Amino acid sequence: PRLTPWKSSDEVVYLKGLFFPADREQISRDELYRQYEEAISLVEMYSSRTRVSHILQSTAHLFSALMMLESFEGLDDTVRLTASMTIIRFVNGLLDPNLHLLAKKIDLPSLFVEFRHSATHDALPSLEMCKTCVDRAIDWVWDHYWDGVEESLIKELKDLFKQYRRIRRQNGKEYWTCIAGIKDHADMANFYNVMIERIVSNKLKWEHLRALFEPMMNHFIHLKGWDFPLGLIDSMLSKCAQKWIRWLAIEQIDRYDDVLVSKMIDTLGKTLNVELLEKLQSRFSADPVIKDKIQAKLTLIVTPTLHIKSFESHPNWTPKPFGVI
Amino acid sequence: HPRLTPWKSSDEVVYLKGLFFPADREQISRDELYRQYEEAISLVEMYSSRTRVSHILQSTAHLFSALMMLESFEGGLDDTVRLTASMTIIRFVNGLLDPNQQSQAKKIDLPSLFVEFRHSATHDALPSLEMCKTCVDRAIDWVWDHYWDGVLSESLIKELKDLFKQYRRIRRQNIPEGKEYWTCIAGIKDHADMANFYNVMIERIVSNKLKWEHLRALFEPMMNHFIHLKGWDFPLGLIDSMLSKNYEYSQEFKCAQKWIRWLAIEQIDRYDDVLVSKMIDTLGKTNHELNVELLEKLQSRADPVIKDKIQAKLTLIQRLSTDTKSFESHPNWTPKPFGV
Amino acid sequence: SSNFSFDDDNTIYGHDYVIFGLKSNQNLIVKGQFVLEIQRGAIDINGVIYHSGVEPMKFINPSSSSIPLIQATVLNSSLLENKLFTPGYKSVIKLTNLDTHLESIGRVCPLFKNLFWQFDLAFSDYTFYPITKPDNTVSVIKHKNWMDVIKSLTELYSNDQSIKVIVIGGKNSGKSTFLRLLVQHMLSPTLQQLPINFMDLDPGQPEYSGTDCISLSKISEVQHGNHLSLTSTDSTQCHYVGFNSPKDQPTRYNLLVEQLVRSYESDGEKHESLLINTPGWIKGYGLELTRTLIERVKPTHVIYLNSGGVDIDIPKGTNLIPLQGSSRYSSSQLRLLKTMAYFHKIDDFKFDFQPLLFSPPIQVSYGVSTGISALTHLKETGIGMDHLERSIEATIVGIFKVKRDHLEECLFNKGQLPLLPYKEFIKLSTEFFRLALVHSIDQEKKIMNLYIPQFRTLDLTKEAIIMVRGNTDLPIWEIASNEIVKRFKRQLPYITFEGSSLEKKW
Amino acid sequence: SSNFSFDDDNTIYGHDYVIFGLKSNQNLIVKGQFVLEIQRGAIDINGVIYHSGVEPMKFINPSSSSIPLIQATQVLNSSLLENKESQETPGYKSVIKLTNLDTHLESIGRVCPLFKNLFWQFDLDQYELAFSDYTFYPITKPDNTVSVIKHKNWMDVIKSLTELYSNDQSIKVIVIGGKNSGKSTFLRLLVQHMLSPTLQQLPINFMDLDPGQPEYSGTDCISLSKISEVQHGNHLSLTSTDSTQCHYVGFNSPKDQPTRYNLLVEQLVRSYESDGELKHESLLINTPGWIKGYGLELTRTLIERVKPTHVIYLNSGTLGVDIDIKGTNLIPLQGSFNHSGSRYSSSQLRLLKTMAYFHKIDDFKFDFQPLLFSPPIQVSYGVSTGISALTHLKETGIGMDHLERSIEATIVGIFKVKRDHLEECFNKGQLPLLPYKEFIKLSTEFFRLALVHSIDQEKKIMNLYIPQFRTLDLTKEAIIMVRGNTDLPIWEIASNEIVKRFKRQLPYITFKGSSLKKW
Repeated sequence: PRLTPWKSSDEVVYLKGLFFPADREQISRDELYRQYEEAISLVEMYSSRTRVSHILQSTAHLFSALMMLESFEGLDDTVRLTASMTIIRFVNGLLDPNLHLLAKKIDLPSLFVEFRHSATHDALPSLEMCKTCVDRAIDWVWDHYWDGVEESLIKELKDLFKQYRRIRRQNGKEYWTCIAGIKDHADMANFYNVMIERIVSNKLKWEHLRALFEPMMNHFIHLKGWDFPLGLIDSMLSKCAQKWIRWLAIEQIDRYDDVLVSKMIDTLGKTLNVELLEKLQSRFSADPVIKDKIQAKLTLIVTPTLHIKSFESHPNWTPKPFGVI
Repeated sequence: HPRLTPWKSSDEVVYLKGLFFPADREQISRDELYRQYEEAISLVEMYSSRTRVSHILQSTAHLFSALMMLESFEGGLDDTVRLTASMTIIRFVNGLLDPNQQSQAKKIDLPSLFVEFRHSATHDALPSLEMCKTCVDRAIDWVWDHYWDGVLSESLIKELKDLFKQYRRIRRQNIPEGKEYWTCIAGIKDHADMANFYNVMIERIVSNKLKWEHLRALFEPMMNHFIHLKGWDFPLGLIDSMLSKNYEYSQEFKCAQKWIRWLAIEQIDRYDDVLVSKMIDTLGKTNHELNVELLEKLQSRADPVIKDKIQAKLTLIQRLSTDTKSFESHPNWTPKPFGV
Repeated sequence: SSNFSFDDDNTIYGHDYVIFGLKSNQNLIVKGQFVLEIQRGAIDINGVIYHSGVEPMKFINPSSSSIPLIQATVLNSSLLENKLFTPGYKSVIKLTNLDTHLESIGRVCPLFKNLFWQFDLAFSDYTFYPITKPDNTVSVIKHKNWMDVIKSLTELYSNDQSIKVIVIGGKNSGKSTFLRLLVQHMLSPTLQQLPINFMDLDPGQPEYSGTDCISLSKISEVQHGNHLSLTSTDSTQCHYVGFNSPKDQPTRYNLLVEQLVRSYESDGEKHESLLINTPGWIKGYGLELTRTLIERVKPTHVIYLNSGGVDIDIPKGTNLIPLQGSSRYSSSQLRLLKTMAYFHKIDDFKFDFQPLLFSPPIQVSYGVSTGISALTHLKETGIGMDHLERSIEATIVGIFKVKRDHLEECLFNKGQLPLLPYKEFIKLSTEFFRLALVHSIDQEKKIMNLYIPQFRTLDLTKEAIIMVRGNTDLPIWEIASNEIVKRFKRQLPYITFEGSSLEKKW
Repeated sequence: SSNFSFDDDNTIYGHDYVIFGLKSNQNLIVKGQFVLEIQRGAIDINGVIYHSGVEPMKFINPSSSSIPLIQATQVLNSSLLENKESQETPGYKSVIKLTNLDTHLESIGRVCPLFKNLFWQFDLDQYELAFSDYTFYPITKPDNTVSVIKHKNWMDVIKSLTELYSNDQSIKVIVIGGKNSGKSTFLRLLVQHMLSPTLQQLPINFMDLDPGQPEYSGTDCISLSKISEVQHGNHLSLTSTDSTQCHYVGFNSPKDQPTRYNLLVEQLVRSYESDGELKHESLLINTPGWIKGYGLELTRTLIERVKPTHVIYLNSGTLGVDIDIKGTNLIPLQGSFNHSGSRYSSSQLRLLKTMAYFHKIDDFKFDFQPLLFSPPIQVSYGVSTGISALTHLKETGIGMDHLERSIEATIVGIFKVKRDHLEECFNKGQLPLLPYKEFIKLSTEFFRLALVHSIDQEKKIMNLYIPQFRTLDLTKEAIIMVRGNTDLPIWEIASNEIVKRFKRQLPYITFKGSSLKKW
């Protein structure tokens, strides 16, 4: 179980996008260098939290160093140093898990062998040569490291929810617990909304679908981190579904909190159809500064209030794996 | 024995001691000490351009461009700054160590830090900014103690005395044997290569102490023979020296000019314009009355082009004294070191 | 082939503690963590003999560290009142089981478990086990000189007044072993009892310091076990180097050191007489760090464990000793444990090692609002402001104390997290409060979620919250412990399953 | 200690020239410069048979280079040789003679007591009667003076190549070796073979891309020259050797202008693919010293860029993997062998080569009296049409004010530019200082390198010293100039006879230093 600086695995293939455009041409010759500087401050950033693969880290310098070798147009001594040192370090790093033989297996180009030697023991190699190197090496990493680079759970969640539908249907206890357990199974995934498609599935009638649906919606709300209650609507934006939203609108007013209000501002944008906002706008009623603010949003076709924290232990808290707040 | 110095006159390196290090290390502005550093480095690169420069100096001109590199920093990404300084630290040590055949010791006395610095930079984690910055000055100072502080700021008489004296007997001689006399005269003449020699002539005339003009007369076959032998070149540097000598001076005062007339009378015939000017300007250089007089003398001595210049300068020296071309060889050539 | 004196029948199997009567020609060797009164006699351990009168002492000898032998080797005027059926052999040692819940490390890491006293002749199972049959694990010994050199000072100690004292050693030098060897001798209440004053300046191999700290620590009692600084000896200030080693902030590190000997200077002269450790580094700059240190200290004495010395030569009087030194399994990895251990201590000698998720963690809000005001980055200060907030997360950050007026200072960017530029940060007086690990940070409320090992709730009026992210790493187990990958189905917020060419930390 | 048939060959001293009569076995090492005709018989030199008919040849073989043996081994083989006899013919083998070169190359010595006896002018009691002194003579009595013969493969492989030539086919050949490999002695060894009289005198195309240790190139030049006549000794770029062009690389080594270097070569390749194609002359090549790192890389790029015709390598290598087998040859390293004192440092022998260029009156006449005596070919400063600007080859960044100083006392290249081509876009002002960036872009043909003497700050004109030229008259093309990396030989600025003239403080020199740091 190795440790990864990039919290998602994912931001890696995103760090191949910036370093390499792929749609390399045709693009602005400074957009190369605006993307590179997010990726260079990330590898620095990615490097800062924890060690990063040497191969990866050197890319970060190599690209920046190349940035040195273009923006340039005077006294070149410093810029034969940045790129030389990076190349020299870069080669020095690649080699050292332990000489003519060693390069051949390693496959570092022979010239790549020379430059470290020449810069180290000789006149600074010319900037024009370095460009050959910095680029040449850069191709190298792409050549090697860069170029190369549930069902059961779902069913159980579904079962749990379905169990809930039966429990309500009969119309504290351990069975009460069964509902609580379900809530965690939906927090963990990003598919909590996926149920929402499911809840619609149970519904056969107005309110009565709500009546069984309704107790949960309030309860999910009552414990904190009830943004998902805002969150579900985000799923809702895809928008029978509409009926839920209005009740969501009716329910939201009931959830009369600034964050709850906040969802609506977030909520209003999700709802392109005039009616959803209007009911939204209508409910807001345009009296608060936020109420004033919302109209601006509506017009468009924003932070309401301070959010405060303290050294107080979270009151209700479940195991979260250094992720998902 | 000789070697090629990039800097002409081996003077500036002394200067560079001033440029790289200012005499005062605190009072002068950093913005201006940083201007100061810039001038020094540029010459060195130029010096590198002219010829290879001792690696101490090559690294001195890298070390000060890495001191401004580190100290001038405005914050942000120190990825770039470490590399520039780091190589500079690294390149430098290597040069000193490198002319090291065996047993690689610090007999050279390079400090402990510097070996440390390379390894961290060379293979280990890059050195931190404070680390480079602390080190270079440590590095910067070392050269100053090691190298920089340290770099700080006859046959002829006999020939003239024996090339002129021998003639004097010859002067006595005048109303094979003929061969020696020509040779002695020639010998002084070939002999008087020297820049020094013109000064010698003035001394010689004074030395006579008791000579009538005729004693000069013995000289004249000799003096012209010199004018004879080498030509017109001789009386130039002979008058371009008497005049400077005369100006310096302003019978010994008296005797020469009288010679000067003797010189004065006979060569205006053979004289070009450009040289008369070389006299007219040298004559004008003197504020002394003497030369004002020599000017009128040259003036009264046919040719209208010359007569305007002697006068044009003359009334100026009478009014400063009352003040109270491409792909052609050299017209007149006199070999010089690739100086001048 | 170290073996300990073995007693049977005379040996007593007693409940929750072990008591033995020891023949004079006997030695006792103990693994584990035990509290020890003595019943009758004098026991000299590692050249220190402790009388019957003295109060029981707590030992946390670890498997990796060399054991401190408990010699019967034996008459002390009383004073010490020794004290049960049989007089037996000359000395009567009393052993009591210690519940410190150390040895619970086994739960977190499989390899780590064996270090302490748990099981994994007829022997009852408690925290402490004596290895009668000679076995591979080491027994404490030192050259007499090594004992003597620390020993020699002590007589000076009895007389007035203060001796300032330095050591220098390689990281693997075993001086750290050297520096706790001393503290026992001067302390022992056969001697002047004034609290020896103590300074630790090596972050890399700190003692009396959870990782990446330098410490002045007034040592009053006798740490008889290879405490990792897990037990508390009162100290005025930890101080956060933020780096494993001096190099990361030479200016910060040197500027800090001088600000610690001051308090030391205040009590350097105040009967208690100063003690110090130096970075293991002797090669290169850290010698200039040792030599710069020597002059400021005006230390009375100094010690070096190896020869290679001349710079150290002037002007202080110096002592050259044997390499000594001492499974870890790797000494370098031990750092994580000293680092990890900080969190799992409810109180000294009591550590819960259930993974740190399952507790209710602490929120504070990253706003000009008091609880947390700002964060600042040591080392690289050019992390883009929109990447700082994600950098802090999944890291082992440390919270700080600054005064409010100073606190106002010049945060740079208020929205989200108000970054504090480093340059401003060094300048202000800072007082450290506690280590922290933050499970996650919420963008949405700006509230941030952090674990801290233990605290009094940090009440203050307008002392701005202080943060810093140094170089100290995170032990893997807390995120990925087999315990927290079976109760959390495998997925990696930050972690991955075990190969491409080529990518592995240089 | 090699030896050559002594004689005892009924020699007549003559006066100017010495005439040799050879029994079949005897063959001669000759030490020095000389020209030879052949009066009877068929002498063969280095595995090539030359008869009476053939026009004479000029030898500059030098102590540093190996000595080309002059075999008499070939029996008269064809009616092709004609013999002219006014002497003795007698029925004994072949009669041949050469007469003194009179190069005047000999006076290396005055500048350099190191260089004395590179060419033999009597450099101590005589041990032998019949001794005479001339520009040329044998080592009749063995000494460690280097003969030249190469493995029959080495001779054969090139000789193996030659046979193909008689038939219509044209071979574009390569060669690659490390300096001291013997490529320089080898590539000399081939063009002799091809140009040999039996073959039709197509002028063999020879390309030299080697700036450090060139052959048929001034120091830091690249040139492809049709060679119509054989250089029979190792003339160090000392022969008329008519060729299309020289290009000023500006460095000892390829990398000095890597972007500039590669670009320069290709264009060079187009006049070689303009005429290489003709096949009247098979293209030939010299390849730089580098065999690992870029030079191998330039080489592969070089190898692909032009068809090999044939590819040769002197030692087994990691190179062999890198470049495809494209069929290619492998011969042994065969590095030329001499004592360094005997065979002067490659960086040390360049100074002779750098030096020789200024001092050559004509291809076969050399004056070694220091340059200072001669007039300086004084030229304009500023936007004047004579010379227009200086663009620095590599150390482009410098103070504008300083740059004028830099030029003096250096070897700089005289370029040709036409019309406003020069005008493509500093201070006029002390100097134009046209930049490198602007320069790489402009087309440019290169004039012979120029010494700089006594550049005049006061008025634009700067004395210059330069080698032989027809008047450099161009209607609009200014002499754009370039200070690269090429050094200054010590002797010309300071030699023994120049110290004598003044003994004055060096304008740029100093006169024992020990200890304190060259890299």
